[PDB]
Amino acid sequence: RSYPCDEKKQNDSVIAECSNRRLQEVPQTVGKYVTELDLSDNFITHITNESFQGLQNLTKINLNHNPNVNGLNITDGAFLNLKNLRELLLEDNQLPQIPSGLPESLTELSLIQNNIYNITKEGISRLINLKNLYLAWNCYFNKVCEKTNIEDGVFETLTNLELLSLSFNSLSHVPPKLPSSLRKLFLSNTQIKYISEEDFKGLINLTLLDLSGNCPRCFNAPFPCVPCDGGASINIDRFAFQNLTQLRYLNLSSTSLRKINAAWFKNMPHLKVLDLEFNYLVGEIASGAFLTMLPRLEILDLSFNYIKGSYPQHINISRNFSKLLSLRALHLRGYVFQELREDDFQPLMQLPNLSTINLGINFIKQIDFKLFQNFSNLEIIYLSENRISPLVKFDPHSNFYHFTRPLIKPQCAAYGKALDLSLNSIFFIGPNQFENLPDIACLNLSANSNAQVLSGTEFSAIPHVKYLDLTNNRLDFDNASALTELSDLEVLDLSYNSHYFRIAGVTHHLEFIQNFTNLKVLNLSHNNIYTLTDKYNLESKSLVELVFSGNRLDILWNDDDNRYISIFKGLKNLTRLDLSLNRLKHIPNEAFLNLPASLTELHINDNMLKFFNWTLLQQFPRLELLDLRGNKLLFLTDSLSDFTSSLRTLLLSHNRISHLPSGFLSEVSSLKHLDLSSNLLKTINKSALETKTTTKLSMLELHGNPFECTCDIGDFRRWMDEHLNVKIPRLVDVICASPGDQRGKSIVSLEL
Amino acid sequence: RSYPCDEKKQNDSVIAECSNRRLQEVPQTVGKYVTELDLSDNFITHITNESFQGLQNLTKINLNHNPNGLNITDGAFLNLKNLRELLLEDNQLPQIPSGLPESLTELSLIQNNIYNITKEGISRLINLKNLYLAWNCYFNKVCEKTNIEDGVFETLTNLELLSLSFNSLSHVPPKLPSSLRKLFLSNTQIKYISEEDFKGLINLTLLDLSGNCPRCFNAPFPCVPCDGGASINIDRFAFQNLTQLRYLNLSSTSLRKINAAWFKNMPHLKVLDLEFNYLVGEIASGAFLTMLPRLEILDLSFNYIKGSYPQHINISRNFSKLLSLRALHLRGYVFQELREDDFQPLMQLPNLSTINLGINFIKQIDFKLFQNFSNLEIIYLSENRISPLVKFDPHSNFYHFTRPLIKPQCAAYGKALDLSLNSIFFIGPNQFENLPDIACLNLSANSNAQVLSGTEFSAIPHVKYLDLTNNRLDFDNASALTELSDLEVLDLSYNSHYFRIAGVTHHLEFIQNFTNLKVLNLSHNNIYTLTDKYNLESKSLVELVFSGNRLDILWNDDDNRYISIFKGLKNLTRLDLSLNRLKHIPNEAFLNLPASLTELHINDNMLKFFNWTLLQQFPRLELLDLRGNKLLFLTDSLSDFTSSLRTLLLSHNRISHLPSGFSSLKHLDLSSNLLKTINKSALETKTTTKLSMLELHGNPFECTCDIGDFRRWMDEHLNVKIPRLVDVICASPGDQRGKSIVS
Ligand SMILES: *[C@@H]1O[C@H](CO)[C@@H](O[C@@H]2O[C@H](CO)[C@@H](O[C@@H]3O[C@H](CO)[C@@H](O)[C@H](O)[C@@H]3O)[C@H](O)[C@H]2NC(C)=O)[C@H](O)[C@H]1NC(C)=O
Ligand SMILES: *[C@@H]1O[C@H](CO)[C@@H](O[C@@H]2O[C@H](CO)[C@@H](O[C@@H]3O[C@H](CO)[C@@H](O)[C@H](O)[C@@H]3O)[C@H](O)[C@H]2NC(C)=O)[C@H](O)[C@H]1NC(C)=O
Ligand SMILES: *[C@@H]1O[C@H](CO)[C@@H](O[C@@H]2O[C@H](CO)[C@@H](O[C@@H]3O[C@H](CO)[C@@H](O)[C@H](O)[C@@H]3O)[C@H](O)[C@H]2NC(C)=O)[C@H](O)[C@H]1NC(C)=O
Ligand SMILES: *[C@@H]1O[C@H](CO)[C@@H](O[C@@H]2O[C@H](CO)[C@@H](O[C@@H]3O[C@H](CO)[C@@H](O)[C@H](O)[C@@H]3O)[C@H](O)[C@H]2NC(C)=O)[C@H](O)[C@H]1NC(C)=O
Ligand SMILES: *[C@@H]1O[C@H](CO)[C@@H](O[C@@H]2O[C@H](CO)[C@@H](O[C@@H]3O[C@H](CO)[C@@H](O)[C@H](O)[C@@H]3O)[C@H](O)[C@H]2NC(C)=O)[C@H](O)[C@H]1NC(C)=O
Ligand SMILES: *[C@@H]1O[C@H](CO)[C@@H](O[C@@H]2O[C@H](CO)[C@@H](O)[C@H](O)[C@H]2NC(C)=O)[C@H](O)[C@H]1NC(C)=O
Ligand SMILES: *[C@@H]1O[C@H](CO)[C@@H](O)[C@H](O)[C@H]1NC(C)=O
Ligand SMILES: *[C@@H]1O[C@H](CO)[C@@H](O)[C@H](O)[C@H]1NC(C)=O
Ligand SMILES: *[C@@H]1O[C@H](CO)[C@@H](O)[C@H](O)[C@H]1NC(C)=O
Ligand SMILES: *[C@@H]1O[C@H](CO)[C@@H](O)[C@H](O)[C@H]1NC(C)=O
Ligand SMILES: *[C@@H]1O[C@H](CO)[C@@H](O)[C@H](O)[C@H]1NC(C)=O
Ligand SMILES: *[C@@H]1O[C@H](CO)[C@@H](O)[C@H](O)[C@H]1NC(C)=O
Ligand SMILES: *[C@@H]1O[C@H](CO)[C@@H](O)[C@H](O)[C@H]1NC(C)=O
Ligand SMILES: *[C@@H]1O[C@H](CO)[C@@H](O)[C@H](O)[C@H]1NC(C)=O
Ligand SMILES: *[C@@H]1O[C@H](CO)[C@@H](O)[C@H](O)[C@H]1NC(C)=O
Ligand SMILES: *[C@@H]1O[C@H](CO)[C@@H](O)[C@H](O)[C@H]1NC(C)=O
Repeated sequence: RSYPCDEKKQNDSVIAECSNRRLQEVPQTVGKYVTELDLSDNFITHITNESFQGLQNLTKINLNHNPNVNGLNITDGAFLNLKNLRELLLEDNQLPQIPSGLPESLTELSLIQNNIYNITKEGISRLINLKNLYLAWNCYFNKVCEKTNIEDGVFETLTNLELLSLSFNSLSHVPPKLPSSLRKLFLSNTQIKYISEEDFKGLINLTLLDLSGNCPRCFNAPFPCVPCDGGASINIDRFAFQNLTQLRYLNLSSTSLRKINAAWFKNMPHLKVLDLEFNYLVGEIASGAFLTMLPRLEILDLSFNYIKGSYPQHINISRNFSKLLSLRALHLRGYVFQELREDDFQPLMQLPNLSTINLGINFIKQIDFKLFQNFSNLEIIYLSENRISPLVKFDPHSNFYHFTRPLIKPQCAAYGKALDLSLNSIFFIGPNQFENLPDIACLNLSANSNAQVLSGTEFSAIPHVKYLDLTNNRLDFDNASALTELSDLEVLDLSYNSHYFRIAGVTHHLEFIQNFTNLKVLNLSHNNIYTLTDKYNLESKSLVELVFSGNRLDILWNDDDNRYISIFKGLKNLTRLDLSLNRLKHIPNEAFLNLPASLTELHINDNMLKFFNWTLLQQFPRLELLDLRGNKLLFLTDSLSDFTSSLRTLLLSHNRISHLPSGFLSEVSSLKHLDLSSNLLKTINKSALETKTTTKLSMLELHGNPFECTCDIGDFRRWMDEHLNVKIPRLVDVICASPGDQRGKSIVSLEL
Repeated sequence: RSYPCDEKKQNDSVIAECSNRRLQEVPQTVGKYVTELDLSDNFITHITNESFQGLQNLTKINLNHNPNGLNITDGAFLNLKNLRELLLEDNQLPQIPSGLPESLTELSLIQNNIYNITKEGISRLINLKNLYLAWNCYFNKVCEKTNIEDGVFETLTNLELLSLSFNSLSHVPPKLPSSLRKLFLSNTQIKYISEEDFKGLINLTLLDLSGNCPRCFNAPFPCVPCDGGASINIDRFAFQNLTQLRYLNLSSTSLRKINAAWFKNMPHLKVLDLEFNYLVGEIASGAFLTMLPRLEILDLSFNYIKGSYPQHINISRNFSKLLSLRALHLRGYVFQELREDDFQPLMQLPNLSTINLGINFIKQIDFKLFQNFSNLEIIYLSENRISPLVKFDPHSNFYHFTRPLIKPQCAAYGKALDLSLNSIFFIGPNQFENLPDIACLNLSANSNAQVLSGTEFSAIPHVKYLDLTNNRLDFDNASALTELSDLEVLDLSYNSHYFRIAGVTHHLEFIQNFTNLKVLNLSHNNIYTLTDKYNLESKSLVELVFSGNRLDILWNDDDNRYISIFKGLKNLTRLDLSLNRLKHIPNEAFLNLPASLTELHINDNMLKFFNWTLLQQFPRLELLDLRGNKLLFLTDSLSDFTSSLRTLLLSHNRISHLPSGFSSLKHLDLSSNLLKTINKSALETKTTTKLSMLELHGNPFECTCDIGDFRRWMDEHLNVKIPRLVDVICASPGDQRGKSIVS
């Protein structure tokens, strides 16, 4: 049992996870076999060459964010005897300079978010193995440093350097004498307003250039933003990129461009990704000479180029878009326009690989949906945040300018062609809503204030939908025919539906569910279901997972006539059931016994349970996960293993357990993970301490208990050393609440 | 000292407030002389022959919600000869308490289990004017029909108001007293009205038949449509002898057709509710509209046809016959476009002052049509789809939109236009072209990201009250909104800035440009940076709401740049600094708050420190609200720092000691603190009038002999009112928790 770090296996190389643990110095109890050491988010103030003594197998050290919330003091040569050290992360440590005597074995060095104003030869010129060097966020909106001092030729001796990041520094000009090994050069937010033919001298290998945020268009930035005088644009000589023949990635986001010189791309015919977000390029999107110079571009982002105060009728797309033969993804959010016509998108219909069209946040009122049938490989049509109506006729390493998360959930898009119409004005489903759509497999209509009474005919023009997201609407699905035109439906998400037509004796009528042969996942969370009117147990032979949290099972199960005792019983294939957040005080024995026999995972967290009948687990021989967190439980059984042989994970955090019964830390030999964190335990008793057969417990959580650190914590501490297979994570947070002189200390730190 | 009830008076006349007080039985220590006693929301289990004894003068008793049923003995109330008004709501009564005093003018038994309405319970109560029996046999498993025994009401003779709403009745009871003015029959499952149900009720001014055959749209109670698509069935001559009717409620009766004959003999009809029916067809023809020349209020909301989104609203020409109409409610018709053509019939109407078109999903409107009206004051267009123009309580009125459509504070300034919750995501150059002279304008919650530059409002340049709430506006430009010279109220609450520029945002200079701006609300704007070179000068600003911003950041500024940010607001009388995460205010910063202040709120910060001596700088301060902070320190010499302070609110802090000698003060709130005791030294006679209210409930008082010194001071100063005496509660010692401190 290592302490204070959690040691873990990773192929060959053993990692010490030692972060966010309130340490004040480098621990001297780090395993000598450890190869990586994450000491980030602590209170370390001093590093010497003693700090890492006899840790010769160290390959990576992360010291980020120390001291967390005057700088980290690193003595000259502190790291110098670590011969195998490759990666050194020293981010956000308030360093006033580059540490001297860094080891030449380094291939990766991060010094972001410090106060380094001076990049010197003395600091880094001997790091001749360096491949990646991160120096971002150092001389940044800082009254003391007007401009980063880059010693002339400092990087020229770094002949293996492949990645250099200087973003978020007051640079003013590109540093000369960069090594020609450079592949990736990040100069975002550096206050460079002019780029000449000589800035990229000898950089014949460059594959990425990032010049975003120089002369920004300030639109909701998470960092300080300041436009160039006159909101002017970055000035890039015609010939600045003429030698950059390997460039694959070019980021020109937020440079206030109004004009794109076609000649910039002349010698760059393999460019793959071009970011032009947050500029003023509507004119260029219409004439676009540069579009003819990009035969291999795959991703083009032109988002948020709208003209202020403008709402043109139509988007104006140059016919030159038809020259983007390799295009796969087009991002055009925030152009801002009233209607998309068949004709306006003609240039794109020729593109054989175009699979993503992103038109979110354009306030589009009307689209001729049939235009989408005329593409070869359209797979994602993203139209969230527009104004379609019913048709009745921060992390400092972020990519900040690009929409980087999947546009549509991958669980939904994996089914096939995907259409996202969330956050529009589709307040009911018009009879023509889906007319002339391609064969949609994945559909999002979330958050449209949609009050449709579903009747079995609304989705019939797109009958192959497999994943249907209808969350945050006002739908009525009381009709047994609701959604039954969707016979291949697999996943239905009705989370947060509030019913606007409640009829006493009808709502909620859930009969439609029985219709689907292939329905696997159903989310009825936060539907405030407190009444049910189905004659018999609804039966499904397919349903795998039912989410029923945020409803009123407390009312359904307090029914005087016990009508709802059996409501889940006909879910014959169900393995996962979520009954969280249903205000449950006690579940009636007969209601619990009628849960689906097939259950493998049952969540009853965040209720108000004060009683749990453990003996009812005998009825569930497949039960592997039982989640009782966030309740009000006081007692546990002293014979869990008489009630289950399958249970693997038992989660009991945030309850009021003060006592562990004799014979609880077993016998349940199937139990691998037991979570007792955040309860009222003052001690861990002898007898709950037994050892039979093999306590194959491999995770025991205990942090957050008011422990008593007298010699009554001695048993448990001895146990902890007998059973080393049992991991106790976060040992550092298993804290004494008493007596006063032990308070705040780890239960580990007290002597025999 | 009055206990356990708080006993205020109104005439000479005395009222006993004894509600929500955890009482087990009726107290005996009630001021023997009280006229009105309120005992609602308690645990009172029994009312007896003996429960109210010394009270010859009691005119009114309230026993609602006891407990949370109430056992009442025969003749229990007879000893009290003056009783006019008796309230027994939600008491779980199985029967009308027999032998009730004939002195009764008002009786309410709503929300009980009274399935049988007996001549024995009520027939001899011959002086009653108002009787409430609603919510008795309502979706009840044990009662299938309310039984109203024949002629039970016939004798009641002075009865003016009868309510039987929310009861399974199925038929109107026969034999009703002809002195009735108001008859409530909402939600009674009466599917049919005959010629005979109402004949000879010639003094009727109000009839309520709503919720019979409902259209079930978001009801806050159970709702069961008639089977079929079936409307209520009202006989052609049902209202023939109802000549006095002013108020008719037919909401939610699934009407598809209005029989004009129903109105043939109702020359006085004033208010007609037709919400939640199926009246689109009738709205387009409406013969019945010709029969209504005195109607003031017509509600036709939520009559939409399922699944249809017609291009235009189809209003009958017959609407021109509504000569007296003051308000038209047409929510939830659902239509795409409003042209001038479609509202012709209304432009006839000389007194139409309110047009309510909320929730119609309207895409566009010819706004100029609103000029062709004589007396239009309120154009309510909230929850539509207008775009940027370029190139519960059982006494509720459940069906009608009852609150003012627009804040009265806004509407008071003149013609009011409400375009909140539309899609005006920026302000188009044509947004307000051809509008009338708007004085009150609501643009709340439009995701509006307009950069205000001083020209956006030039077509309605006399706006006095502007609601710009819950949007994303940029007002950094010094010209922002300066085309609105007459602006008096600006509400910018919850504005989230989307174009932050370091060194510019927030720039509040535009504020100086107005000579009659009075009220400015910048709450929850997340202001943590300010770029005005000098103190901003307003001579007109009287109230500034600055809550939910970051004064903590502004005031911990290393260069002390924001020390004087409010100083130049020289007329400020009210300042709200709540929810600014304040742990301390620099002495310099506090000294620079306007000397004009009469009212200062710094509640719900995290103040661990307050410099009392600085109140010297505020000779006009009347109210200081320090609630919800973390203060422990009270000065012994408040008198030395202020002779203006009237109200001092200190609840929800951490104070445990009152200093000895602790003039102007009338109201001191020390409730929810950590006071274990007030000591001998903290107390000093004599009365004069001094302070007239002290709050102390929610303190963990030590109930030993120490508290006796206080228990005597209390008796020695009777003009010092202490409320919620029942909640001034012992924590020490073990048996004393948690008795009151009257013991
Ligand atoms: C301007 O555009 C460039 C090119 O798209 C952006 O470069 C990308 O930057 C991100 C984040 O710094 C890099 O992401 C990282 O990928 C590595 C895997 O190599 C992963 O371990 C990290 O967790 C992270 O996801 C990304 O690799 C880089 N793209 C390439 C091809 O190097 C840049 O972020 C944009 N600039 C700004 C300021 O947004
Ligand atoms: C259908 O459309 C809705 C609405 O556009 C999608 O909801 C959005 O989904 C993602 C969840 O993956 C949410 O993004 C998350 O944002 C937080 C930061 O606020 C961040 O912590 C997460 O990493 C993630 O980026 C997004 O907030 C949410 N939008 C709303 C309004 O809730 C939904 O996922 C779409 N459905 C399908 C099947 O794709
Ligand atoms: C309604 O319930 C469904 C089903 O429980 C929720 O969708 C499921 O959400 C979880 C994310 O909590 C998904 O599991 C996650 O998947 C990712 C990616 O493969 C993995 O990295 C995570 O660690 C985790 O396993 C699960 O895939 C997804 N199921 C499906 C079919 O999409 C859904 O989000 C709920 N909706 C709302 C609005 O809450
Ligand atoms: C301008 O438009 C906005 C949006 O319609 C108005 O906000 C609305 O104002 C009223 C307060 O007067 C809120 O109604 C209240 O609802 C609560 C909770 O249900 C209820 O307890 C109160 O009795 C009251 O009826 C309403 O919630 C609020 N709407 C939203 C979305 O916040 C605003 O008042 C209008 N401004 C002017 C100057 O008229
Ligand atoms: C932004 O702040 C303004 C000014 O404080 C808020 O309006 C003010 O709000 C209070 C209601 O909390 C109004 O007081 C009420 O006056 C009526 C008079 O009929 C009185 O009966 C009530 O007891 C109460 O005192 C006050 O009139 C009103 N001020 C103005 C100029 O209208 C406004 O509500 C804030 N906006 C938001 C979204 O919080
Ligand atoms: C039907 O409409 C009438 C108004 O015509 C409502 O009667 C009012 O009810 C409220 C609340 O109970 C009282 O404060 C008013 O004084 C009543 N008006 C009159 C003129 O007496 C009645 O509430 C409506 N019915 C329902 C169920 O909403
Ligand atoms: C389209 O994609 C296919 C599959 O990756 C690729 O083989 C082909 O070259 C692409 N067409 C282009 C780039 O025009
Ligand atoms: C379909 O796309 C092709 C390009 O391959 C184009 O020639 C044609 O005009 C398009 N047809 C329609 C109806 O838009
Ligand atoms: C269910 O929907 C279908 C089609 O709208 C209709 O025929 C049927 O009457 C509906 N059933 C109910 C109970 O409303
Ligand atoms: C499912 O729904 C369709 C359409 O309502 C119907 O034809 C079919 O018989 C239903 N099947 C089952 C098993 O409910
Ligand atoms: C039942 O559940 C399993 C997943 O546990 C799934 O493979 C299977 O398809 C489901 N059975 C049916 C009949 O849908
Ligand atoms: C729990 O369930 C068992 C087994 O069915 C039953 O015998 C026992 O009485 C239950 N205990 C309680 C307290 O309900
Ligand atoms: C309109 O109202 C005014 C004042 O309230 C009154 O003089 C006039 O008679 C009303 N007109 C009607 C009821 O037709
Ligand atoms: C204005 O209203 C009058 C009725 O007062 C009507 O006759 C006329 O046609 C309306 N004019 C316009 C332009 O709508
Ligand atoms: C303020 O707005 C005016 C009018 O639109 C414009 O001339 C000026 O550029 C703006 N000033 C600033 C500092 O943004
Ligand atoms: C209170 O403020 C006055 C004026 O700034 C100052 O003299 C006094 O020292 C202050 N007291 C404390 C405790 O800060």
